[PDB]
Amino acid sequence: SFVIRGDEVRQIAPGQTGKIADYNYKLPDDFTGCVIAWNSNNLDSKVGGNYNYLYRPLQSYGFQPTNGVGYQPYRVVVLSFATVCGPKKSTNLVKNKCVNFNFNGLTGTGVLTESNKKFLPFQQFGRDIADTTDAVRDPQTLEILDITPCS
Amino acid sequence: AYTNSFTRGVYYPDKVFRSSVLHSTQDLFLPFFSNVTWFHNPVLPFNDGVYFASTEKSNIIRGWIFGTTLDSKTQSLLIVNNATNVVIKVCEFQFCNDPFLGVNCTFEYVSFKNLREFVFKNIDGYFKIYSKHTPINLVRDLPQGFSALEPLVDLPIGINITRFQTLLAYYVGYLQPRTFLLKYNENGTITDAVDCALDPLSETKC
Ligand SMILES: *[C@@H]1O[C@H](CO)[C@@H](O)[C@H](O)[C@H]1NC(C)=O
Ligand SMILES: *[C@@H]1O[C@H](CO)[C@@H](O)[C@H](O)[C@H]1NC(C)=O
Ligand SMILES: *[C@@H]1O[C@H](CO)[C@@H](O)[C@H](O)[C@H]1NC(C)=O
Ligand SMILES: *[C@@H]1O[C@H](CO)[C@@H](O)[C@H](O)[C@H]1NC(C)=O
Ligand SMILES: *[C@@H]1O[C@H](CO)[C@@H](O)[C@H](O)[C@H]1NC(C)=O
Ligand SMILES: *[C@@H]1O[C@H](CO)[C@@H](O)[C@H](O)[C@H]1NC(C)=O
Repeated sequence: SFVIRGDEVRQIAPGQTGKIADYNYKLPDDFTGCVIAWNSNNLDSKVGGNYNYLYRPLQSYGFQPTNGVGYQPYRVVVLSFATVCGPKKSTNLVKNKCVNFNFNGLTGTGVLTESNKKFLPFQQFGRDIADTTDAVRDPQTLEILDITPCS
Repeated sequence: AYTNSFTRGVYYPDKVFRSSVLHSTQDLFLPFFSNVTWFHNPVLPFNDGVYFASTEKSNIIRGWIFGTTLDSKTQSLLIVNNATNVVIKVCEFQFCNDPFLGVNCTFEYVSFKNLREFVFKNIDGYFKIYSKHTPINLVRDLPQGFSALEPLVDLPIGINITRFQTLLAYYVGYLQPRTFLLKYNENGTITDAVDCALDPLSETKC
Protein backbone atom coordinates (compact mmCIF):
# COMPACT_ATOMS: atom_id res chain seq x y z
CA SER A 1 0.00 0.00 0.00
CA PHE A 2 1.36 3.39 -1.03
CA VAL A 3 0.17 6.87 -2.00
CA ILE A 4 1.25 8.23 -5.39
CA ARG A 5 0.18 10.93 -7.82
CA GLY A 6 -2.62 10.36 -10.33
CA ASP A 7 -0.34 10.78 -13.33
CA GLU A 8 2.15 8.28 -11.85
CA VAL A 9 -0.52 5.63 -11.18
CA ARG A 10 0.16 4.07 -14.60
CA GLN A 11 3.77 3.35 -13.57
CA ILE A 12 2.62 0.55 -11.20
CA ALA A 13 2.65 -2.15 -13.87
CA PRO A 14 4.95 -5.00 -14.96
CA GLY A 15 7.50 -3.85 -17.51
CA GLN A 16 6.84 -0.17 -16.77
CA THR A 17 9.32 2.70 -16.53
CA GLY A 18 9.45 5.99 -14.65
CA LYS A 19 10.65 7.58 -11.44
CA ILE A 20 8.35 5.54 -9.18
CA ALA A 21 8.99 2.26 -11.02
CA ASP A 22 12.73 3.00 -11.01
CA TYR A 23 13.39 4.17 -7.43
CA ASN A 24 10.22 3.87 -5.29
CA TYR A 25 8.23 0.72 -6.20
CA LYS A 26 9.63 -1.60 -8.88
CA LEU A 27 7.53 -4.47 -10.18
CA PRO A 28 8.80 -7.74 -11.69
CA ASP A 29 8.38 -8.30 -15.42
CA ASP A 30 6.60 -11.63 -14.80
CA PHE A 31 4.71 -10.43 -11.71
CA THR A 32 1.43 -12.18 -10.89
CA GLY A 33 -1.23 -10.23 -9.02
CA CYS A 34 -3.69 -7.37 -9.17
CA VAL A 35 -3.31 -3.59 -8.86
CA ILE A 36 -6.19 -1.58 -7.39
CA ALA A 37 -6.10 2.21 -7.07
CA TRP A 38 -8.59 4.88 -6.05
CA ASN A 39 -8.56 8.66 -5.72
CA SER A 40 -7.90 10.15 -2.28
CA ASN A 41 -8.37 13.86 -2.95
CA ASN A 42 -10.92 14.20 -0.13
CA LEU A 43 -8.89 12.07 2.32
CA ASP A 44 -5.14 12.64 1.91
CA SER A 45 -4.91 16.00 0.11
CA LYS A 46 -4.70 19.16 2.21
CA VAL A 47 -5.46 22.80 1.44
CA GLY A 48 -2.01 23.87 2.63
CA GLY A 49 -0.33 20.99 0.81
CA ASN A 50 0.10 17.45 2.12
CA TYR A 51 3.85 16.84 1.81
CA ASN A 52 3.82 13.69 3.98
CA TYR A 53 4.34 11.46 0.91
CA LEU A 54 7.90 11.33 -0.43
CA TYR A 55 9.27 9.65 -3.55
CA ARG A 56 12.75 9.18 -5.00
CA PRO A 57 17.41 12.45 -2.44
CA LEU A 58 13.64 12.36 -1.91
CA GLN A 59 11.00 14.89 -2.97
CA SER A 60 7.52 15.52 -1.60
CA TYR A 61 4.29 15.71 -3.59
CA GLY A 62 2.05 18.77 -3.40
CA PHE A 63 -1.28 17.01 -2.84
CA GLN A 64 -4.13 19.54 -2.83
CA PRO A 65 -7.89 19.12 -3.38
CA THR A 66 -7.91 22.12 -5.75
CA ASN A 67 -5.37 20.51 -8.11
CA GLY A 68 -6.09 18.50 -11.24
CA VAL A 69 -7.05 14.86 -11.61
CA GLY A 70 -3.48 13.90 -12.51
CA TYR A 71 -2.10 15.78 -9.49
CA GLN A 72 -4.64 14.27 -7.07
CA PRO A 73 -3.28 11.77 -4.53
CA TYR A 74 -4.19 8.15 -5.23
CA ARG A 75 -4.11 5.23 -2.80
CA VAL A 76 -2.68 2.21 -4.64
CA VAL A 77 -2.68 -1.30 -3.15
CA VAL A 78 -0.91 -4.13 -4.99
CA LEU A 79 -1.72 -7.72 -4.00
CA SER A 80 1.25 -9.90 -4.96
CA PHE A 81 0.44 -13.59 -5.31
CA ALA A 82 -1.28 -22.73 -0.18
CA THR A 83 -3.11 -20.84 2.57
CA VAL A 84 -4.96 -17.96 0.84
CA CYS A 85 -7.71 -19.55 -1.27
CA GLY A 86 -10.86 -18.11 -2.79
CA PRO A 87 -14.29 -18.40 -1.20
CA LYS A 88 -16.58 -21.38 -1.93
CA LYS A 89 -20.33 -20.60 -2.18
CA SER A 90 -22.69 -23.28 -0.88
CA THR A 91 -26.20 -24.10 -2.08
CA ASN A 92 -29.32 -25.40 -0.36
CA LEU A 93 -29.63 -29.11 0.39
CA VAL A 94 -32.66 -31.11 -0.77
CA LYS A 95 -33.32 -34.54 0.73
CA ASN A 96 -34.97 -37.73 -0.58
CA LYS A 97 -34.19 -36.92 -4.23
CA CYS A 98 -31.69 -38.13 -6.81
CA VAL A 99 -29.15 -35.29 -6.81
CA ASN A 100 -25.60 -34.59 -7.95
CA PHE A 101 -24.08 -33.70 -4.58
CA ASN A 102 -20.84 -31.77 -4.10
CA PHE A 103 -19.42 -31.92 -0.57
CA ASN A 104 -16.00 -30.80 0.68
CA GLY A 105 -13.84 -33.61 -0.67
CA LEU A 106 -16.00 -35.76 -2.96
CA THR A 107 -18.57 -35.50 -5.75
CA GLY A 108 -21.18 -38.01 -6.82
CA THR A 109 -24.78 -38.81 -7.67
CA GLY A 110 -27.16 -40.31 -5.13
CA VAL A 111 -30.15 -39.84 -2.86
CA LEU A 112 -29.52 -38.00 0.41
CA THR A 113 -31.66 -39.36 3.25
CA GLU A 114 -31.57 -38.96 7.02
CA SER A 115 -29.24 -41.48 8.64
CA ASN A 116 -28.99 -43.21 12.02
CA LYS A 117 -25.18 -43.41 12.11
CA LYS A 118 -23.11 -41.93 14.94
CA PHE A 119 -20.03 -40.29 13.43
CA LEU A 120 -17.04 -39.28 15.51
CA PRO A 121 -16.63 -35.48 15.86
CA PHE A 122 -13.47 -35.46 13.72
CA GLN A 123 -14.91 -37.72 11.00
CA GLN A 124 -16.40 -36.18 7.85
CA PHE A 125 -17.10 -39.15 5.55
CA GLY A 126 -18.22 -42.74 6.00
CA ARG A 127 -17.15 -45.82 4.07
CA ASP A 128 -18.78 -49.20 3.51
CA ILE A 129 -17.15 -52.63 3.45
CA ALA A 130 -16.44 -52.47 -0.29
CA ASP A 131 -14.66 -49.08 -0.09
CA THR A 132 -17.58 -46.90 -1.20
CA THR A 133 -19.09 -43.81 0.39
CA ASP A 134 -22.36 -44.57 2.19
CA ALA A 135 -22.76 -41.53 4.47
CA VAL A 136 -21.26 -38.05 4.78
CA ARG A 137 -21.38 -35.18 7.24
CA ASP A 138 -22.87 -31.87 6.12
CA PRO A 139 -20.18 -29.16 6.51
CA GLN A 140 -22.68 -26.53 7.74
CA THR A 141 -25.18 -28.53 9.83
CA LEU A 142 -23.70 -31.19 12.13
CA GLU A 143 -25.85 -34.02 10.76
CA ILE A 144 -25.12 -37.32 9.04
CA LEU A 145 -26.90 -38.14 5.78
CA ASP A 146 -26.90 -41.53 4.08
CA ILE A 147 -26.04 -41.62 0.38
CA THR A 148 -28.39 -44.07 -1.31
CA PRO A 149 -27.51 -44.61 -4.99
CA CYS A 150 -30.20 -43.56 -7.45
CA SER A 151 -32.50 -46.31 -8.70
CA ALA B 1 16.43 -45.97 30.51
CA TYR B 2 13.99 -47.79 28.22
CA THR B 3 10.46 -49.04 28.82
CA ASN B 4 8.17 -51.41 26.93
CA SER B 5 5.67 -49.91 24.49
CA PHE B 6 3.31 -52.93 24.41
CA THR B 7 0.28 -52.00 22.27
CA ARG B 8 0.12 -48.19 22.39
CA GLY B 9 0.89 -45.62 19.72
CA VAL B 10 -2.14 -46.26 17.47
CA TYR B 11 -4.05 -43.29 16.08
CA TYR B 12 -6.79 -42.75 13.52
CA PRO B 13 -5.13 -42.71 10.06
CA ASP B 14 -7.84 -40.52 8.50
CA LYS B 15 -11.25 -38.92 9.10
CA VAL B 16 -13.24 -41.82 7.61
CA PHE B 17 -16.01 -43.52 9.56
CA ARG B 18 -15.68 -47.31 9.62
CA SER B 19 -18.05 -49.62 11.49
CA SER B 20 -17.79 -53.36 12.19
CA VAL B 21 -14.97 -53.81 9.69
CA LEU B 22 -11.32 -54.86 9.99
CA HIS B 23 -9.44 -52.29 7.91
CA SER B 24 -5.86 -52.74 6.72
CA THR B 25 -3.92 -49.49 6.34
CA GLN B 26 -0.32 -48.43 5.75
CA ASP B 27 1.01 -45.44 7.69
CA LEU B 28 3.61 -44.41 10.27
CA PHE B 29 2.98 -46.11 13.62
CA LEU B 30 4.88 -46.94 16.79
CA PRO B 31 5.99 -50.61 16.71
CA PHE B 32 4.38 -52.98 19.17
CA PHE B 33 6.56 -54.10 22.11
CA SER B 34 9.34 -51.76 20.97
CA ASN B 35 11.77 -49.82 23.16
CA VAL B 36 10.90 -46.21 23.97
CA THR B 37 13.37 -43.93 25.72
CA TRP B 38 12.44 -43.16 29.33
CA PHE B 39 13.16 -39.70 30.73
CA HIS B 40 12.72 -38.28 34.23
CA ASN B 41 15.52 -30.83 27.87
CA PRO B 42 17.68 -33.20 25.82
CA VAL B 43 18.25 -32.85 22.06
CA LEU B 44 16.23 -35.48 20.17
CA PRO B 45 15.84 -35.97 16.40
CA PHE B 46 12.68 -36.03 14.27
CA ASN B 47 13.59 -38.86 11.84
CA ASP B 48 10.24 -40.21 10.61
CA GLY B 49 7.67 -39.24 13.25
CA VAL B 50 7.76 -39.22 17.05
CA TYR B 51 5.30 -40.79 19.47
CA PHE B 52 5.15 -38.83 22.74
CA ALA B 53 3.70 -40.24 25.95
CA SER B 54 3.74 -38.35 29.24
CA THR B 55 2.42 -39.06 32.72
CA GLU B 56 1.55 -36.05 34.85
CA LYS B 57 0.48 -35.30 38.41
CA SER B 58 1.12 -31.54 38.63
CA ASN B 59 1.36 -30.48 34.93
CA ILE B 60 5.14 -30.36 34.65
CA ILE B 61 5.54 -30.57 30.86
CA ARG B 62 4.20 -27.42 29.20
CA GLY B 63 5.01 -27.80 25.51
CA TRP B 64 7.44 -28.74 22.76
CA ILE B 65 9.73 -27.09 20.21
CA PHE B 66 9.98 -28.35 16.62
CA GLY B 67 12.52 -27.28 14.01
CA THR B 68 15.95 -27.94 12.57
CA THR B 69 18.36 -25.48 14.19
CA LEU B 70 16.17 -23.65 16.76
CA ASP B 71 18.81 -20.95 17.22
CA SER B 72 17.11 -17.99 15.48
CA LYS B 73 18.34 -19.17 12.07
CA THR B 74 15.17 -20.54 10.45
CA GLN B 75 11.47 -21.00 11.20
CA SER B 76 10.79 -23.18 14.23
CA LEU B 77 7.53 -24.40 15.75
CA LEU B 78 6.71 -23.23 19.28
CA ILE B 79 3.70 -24.90 20.92
CA VAL B 80 3.45 -23.71 24.54
CA ASN B 81 0.47 -24.13 26.88
CA ASN B 82 0.94 -21.54 29.65
CA ALA B 83 -1.69 -23.11 31.94
CA THR B 84 -4.67 -21.21 30.51
CA ASN B 85 -4.44 -21.35 26.69
CA VAL B 86 -2.48 -23.31 24.09
CA VAL B 87 -0.29 -20.98 22.01
CA ILE B 88 1.19 -22.09 18.68
CA LYS B 89 3.75 -19.94 16.87
CA VAL B 90 6.08 -20.74 13.98
CA CYS B 91 8.35 -17.71 14.26
CA GLU B 92 12.15 -17.83 14.02
CA PHE B 93 12.51 -17.70 17.79
CA GLN B 94 15.79 -17.25 19.66
CA PHE B 95 15.93 -20.06 22.22
CA CYS B 96 18.08 -20.28 25.33
CA ASN B 97 20.71 -22.93 26.01
CA ASP B 98 18.44 -24.68 28.55
CA PRO B 99 14.83 -23.55 28.01
CA PHE B 100 12.47 -24.27 30.89
CA LEU B 101 9.29 -23.00 32.53
CA GLY B 102 9.09 -21.94 36.16
CA VAL B 103 6.25 -21.72 38.66
CA ASN B 104 9.44 -13.30 11.01
CA CYS B 105 6.09 -14.94 11.76
CA THR B 106 3.76 -16.67 9.31
CA PHE B 107 1.17 -18.28 11.62
CA GLU B 108 -0.06 -17.75 15.17
CA TYR B 109 -2.94 -19.40 17.04
CA VAL B 110 -4.02 -19.05 20.67
CA SER B 111 -6.49 -21.51 22.19
CA PHE B 112 0.90 -40.62 38.38
CA LYS B 113 -2.76 -39.68 37.96
CA ASN B 114 -3.14 -38.87 34.24
CA LEU B 115 -1.66 -40.08 30.96
CA ARG B 116 -1.30 -37.83 27.91
CA GLU B 117 -0.21 -39.44 24.63
CA PHE B 118 0.82 -37.43 21.58
CA VAL B 119 1.82 -38.19 17.99
CA PHE B 120 3.78 -35.62 15.96
CA LYS B 121 4.41 -36.07 12.24
CA ASN B 122 5.12 -33.65 9.38
CA ILE B 123 4.05 -34.93 5.95
CA ASP B 124 3.98 -32.67 2.86
CA GLY B 125 4.35 -29.56 5.01
CA TYR B 126 1.35 -30.46 7.19
CA PHE B 127 1.90 -31.00 10.92
CA LYS B 128 -0.50 -33.68 12.17
CA ILE B 129 -1.16 -33.83 15.92
CA TYR B 130 -3.02 -36.73 17.53
CA SER B 131 -3.83 -36.93 21.23
CA LYS B 132 -5.74 -38.92 23.84
CA HIS B 133 -6.34 -38.24 27.54
CA THR B 134 -7.13 -40.97 30.06
CA PRO B 135 -6.85 -41.34 33.85
CA ILE B 136 -4.26 -43.78 35.21
CA ASN B 137 -2.96 -44.96 38.58
CA LEU B 138 0.60 -46.15 37.94
CA VAL B 139 4.14 -44.85 38.54
CA ARG B 140 6.85 -47.23 37.25
CA ASP B 141 6.07 -47.16 33.50
CA LEU B 142 3.30 -46.77 30.94
CA PRO B 143 0.11 -48.80 31.51
CA GLN B 144 -0.58 -51.88 29.42
CA GLY B 145 -3.61 -51.54 27.18
CA PHE B 146 -4.95 -50.18 23.93
CA SER B 147 -6.27 -46.73 23.05
CA ALA B 148 -6.78 -44.57 19.98
CA LEU B 149 -5.53 -41.01 19.48
CA GLU B 150 -7.87 -38.64 17.67
CA PRO B 151 -6.61 -35.78 15.48
CA LEU B 152 -7.15 -32.27 16.83
CA VAL B 153 -4.59 -29.91 15.27
CA ASP B 154 -3.56 -29.69 11.60
CA LEU B 155 -0.95 -27.03 10.83
CA PRO B 156 -0.02 -26.19 7.19
CA ILE B 157 3.41 -25.06 8.35
CA GLY B 158 5.49 -26.02 5.30
CA ILE B 159 8.56 -26.08 7.56
CA ASN B 160 11.22 -28.80 7.63
CA ILE B 161 11.60 -30.36 11.09
CA THR B 162 14.59 -32.53 12.02
CA ARG B 163 15.08 -31.87 15.78
CA PHE B 164 12.67 -31.55 18.72
CA GLN B 165 12.93 -30.94 22.45
CA THR B 166 10.54 -31.15 25.40
CA LEU B 167 9.78 -28.14 27.61
CA LEU B 168 8.95 -28.76 31.27
CA ALA B 169 8.48 -38.38 33.36
CA TYR B 170 7.85 -38.86 29.64
CA TYR B 171 8.51 -41.38 26.88
CA VAL B 172 9.74 -40.85 23.31
CA GLY B 173 8.91 -43.23 20.47
CA TYR B 174 9.46 -43.34 16.73
CA LEU B 175 7.18 -44.13 13.80
CA GLN B 176 8.03 -46.45 10.91
CA PRO B 177 6.04 -47.33 7.77
CA ARG B 178 4.47 -50.67 8.71
CA THR B 179 1.06 -52.08 7.77
CA PHE B 180 -1.62 -52.28 10.47
CA LEU B 181 -4.96 -54.06 10.72
CA LEU B 182 -7.40 -51.90 12.68
CA LYS B 183 -10.52 -53.25 14.39
CA TYR B 184 -13.50 -50.88 14.24
CA ASN B 185 -16.51 -51.32 16.52
CA GLU B 186 -20.12 -50.34 15.84
CA ASN B 187 -19.41 -46.83 17.16
CA GLY B 188 -16.53 -46.17 14.75
CA THR B 189 -13.70 -46.24 17.30
CA ILE B 190 -10.57 -48.39 17.14
CA THR B 191 -10.67 -51.14 19.76
CA ASP B 192 -7.78 -53.40 18.71
CA ALA B 193 -4.88 -53.46 16.26
CA VAL B 194 -2.31 -55.87 14.83
CA ASP B 195 1.26 -54.96 13.86
CA CYS B 196 1.81 -56.90 10.64
CA ALA B 197 5.61 -56.97 11.14
CA LEU B 198 5.64 -58.25 14.74
CA ASP B 199 5.40 -62.05 14.58
CA PRO B 200 4.34 -64.73 12.06
CA LEU B 201 1.03 -65.10 13.92
CA SER B 202 0.41 -61.39 13.33
CA GLU B 203 1.45 -61.88 9.70
CA THR B 204 -1.13 -64.68 9.36
CA LYS B 205 -3.77 -62.47 10.98
CA CYS B 206 -2.93 -59.61 8.59
C1 LIG C 1 -22.55 -21.98 10.09
O1 LIG C 1 -23.43 -20.92 10.51
C2 LIG C 1 -24.75 -21.36 10.88
C3 LIG C 1 -25.54 -20.11 11.20
O2 LIG C 1 -26.44 -19.79 10.16
C4 LIG C 1 -24.66 -22.33 12.05
O3 LIG C 1 -25.96 -22.81 12.36
C5 LIG C 1 -23.75 -23.50 11.70
O4 LIG C 1 -23.58 -24.35 12.83
C6 LIG C 1 -22.38 -22.99 11.24
N1 LIG C 1 -21.53 -24.10 10.84
C7 LIG C 1 -20.26 -24.22 11.24
C8 LIG C 1 -19.53 -25.43 10.74
O5 LIG C 1 -19.73 -23.40 11.98
C1 LIG D 1 15.18 -53.39 22.89
O1 LIG D 1 14.19 -54.32 22.41
C2 LIG D 1 14.67 -55.67 22.29
C3 LIG D 1 13.54 -56.48 21.70
O2 LIG D 1 13.54 -56.40 20.28
C4 LIG D 1 15.12 -56.18 23.66
O3 LIG D 1 15.66 -57.49 23.51
C5 LIG D 1 16.17 -55.25 24.25
O4 LIG D 1 16.50 -55.66 25.57
C6 LIG D 1 15.66 -53.81 24.28
N1 LIG D 1 16.69 -52.91 24.78
C7 LIG D 1 16.55 -52.20 25.90
C8 LIG D 1 17.71 -51.32 26.26
O5 LIG D 1 15.54 -52.25 26.59
C1 LIG E 1 0.17 -17.26 27.21
O1 LIG E 1 1.00 -16.69 26.17
C2 LIG E 1 0.31 -15.84 25.25
C3 LIG E 1 1.32 -15.40 24.22
O2 LIG E 1 2.28 -16.42 23.96
C4 LIG E 1 -0.33 -14.67 25.99
O3 LIG E 1 -1.08 -13.89 25.07
C5 LIG E 1 -1.24 -15.19 27.10
O4 LIG E 1 -1.75 -14.10 27.86
C6 LIG E 1 -0.47 -16.13 28.02
N1 LIG E 1 -1.34 -16.66 29.06
C7 LIG E 1 -1.06 -16.58 30.36
C8 LIG E 1 -2.07 -17.18 31.29
O5 LIG E 1 -0.03 -16.05 30.77
C1 LIG F 1 13.23 -11.72 8.68
O1 LIG F 1 13.64 -12.22 7.39
C2 LIG F 1 14.31 -11.25 6.57
C3 LIG F 1 14.57 -11.91 5.24
O2 LIG F 1 13.41 -11.92 4.42
C4 LIG F 1 15.58 -10.76 7.27
O3 LIG F 1 16.18 -9.74 6.48
C5 LIG F 1 15.24 -10.22 8.65
O4 LIG F 1 16.44 -9.89 9.34
C6 LIG F 1 14.46 -11.26 9.46
N1 LIG F 1 14.08 -10.71 10.75
C7 LIG F 1 14.12 -11.42 11.89
C8 LIG F 1 13.69 -10.70 13.13
O5 LIG F 1 14.48 -12.59 11.91
C1 LIG G 1 13.17 -28.61 3.09
O1 LIG G 1 14.24 -29.34 2.46
C2 LIG G 1 14.13 -29.43 1.03
C3 LIG G 1 15.28 -30.29 0.55
O2 LIG G 1 15.01 -31.67 0.75
C4 LIG G 1 14.14 -28.03 0.42
O3 LIG G 1 13.95 -28.12 -0.99
C5 LIG G 1 13.04 -27.17 1.04
O4 LIG G 1 13.12 -25.84 0.55
C6 LIG G 1 13.15 -27.17 2.56
N1 LIG G 1 12.06 -26.41 3.15
C7 LIG G 1 12.25 -25.35 3.93
C8 LIG G 1 11.01 -24.69 4.46
O5 LIG G 1 13.37 -24.94 4.21
C1 LIG H 1 -21.74 -46.83 21.51
O1 LIG H 1 -22.04 -45.73 22.40
C2 LIG H 1 -23.24 -45.91 23.17
C3 LIG H 1 -23.43 -44.65 23.97
O2 LIG H 1 -23.89 -43.58 23.16
C4 LIG H 1 -23.11 -47.16 24.04
O3 LIG H 1 -24.34 -47.36 24.74
C5 LIG H 1 -22.80 -48.37 23.18
O4 LIG H 1 -22.57 -49.51 24.01
C6 LIG H 1 -21.56 -48.12 22.32
N1 LIG H 1 -21.30 -49.25 21.45
C7 LIG H 1 -20.07 -49.74 21.24
C8 LIG H 1 -19.99 -50.92 20.31
O5 LIG H 1 -19.08 -49.26 21.77
